[PDB]
Amino acid sequence: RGSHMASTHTPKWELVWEDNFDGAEPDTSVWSRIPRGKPDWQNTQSFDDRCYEMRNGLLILKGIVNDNTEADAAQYLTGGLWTKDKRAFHGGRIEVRARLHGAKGAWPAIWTLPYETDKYSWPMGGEVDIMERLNHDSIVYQTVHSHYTYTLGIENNPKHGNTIPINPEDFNVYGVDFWPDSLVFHVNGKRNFVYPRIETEQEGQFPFNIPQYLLIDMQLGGSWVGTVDPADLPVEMEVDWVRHYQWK
Repeated sequence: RGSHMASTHTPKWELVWEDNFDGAEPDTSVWSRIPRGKPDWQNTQSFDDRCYEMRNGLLILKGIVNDNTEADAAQYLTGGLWTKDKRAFHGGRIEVRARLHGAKGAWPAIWTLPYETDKYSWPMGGEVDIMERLNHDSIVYQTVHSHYTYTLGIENNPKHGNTIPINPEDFNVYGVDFWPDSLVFHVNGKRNFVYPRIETEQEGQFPFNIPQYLLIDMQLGGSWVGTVDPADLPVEMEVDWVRHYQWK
């Protein structure tokens, strides 16, 4: 350009955006607290300050026993942030570094949904689970959901999810790479599994190459994780950073 060339280089992973959770609070131009909703994951989501902490340059999202008598009160309250309406991810590599804590009924998640919420439905628009950790497991699930996996029921051809062990007491790096023909899931730089775009008679098998928003949120209870043991509360997940790369 201006002073030096088509800067011709071997393409590589380039850091295009990061959040190191440096401030007194989540950057309000990127993050919002997740509101209450009906699905098992969104049951507990709360604006309560007791669900959120910045500590030691770490983001802290907590699951706690609720003390609301009100007849329409969640038994448990969880903290979550999302980039909905604030930051879109256009494929590339999304990585989150986080430390988890065992608790019966806890299933903290890191995941993405279509950014364009007035343009895509669930599950036809797709869902990418970068991390789900159940209970006290020393493994995490990485998973995709779509029209194809969920509405048509085709979960195993190709395999829509896989588990991989973690260091459960340590920080681990949860990652997904978006390509035109495939998603590739990583924990600490180890490949978990590939979700391929296949030739198929049906539709909705690979809706993922669309702008994404990122959700990071504590979750308590549901049919998948099983019952909560309040004795294991309060519980936290600690987030060191989010990094977004592009191959260029």
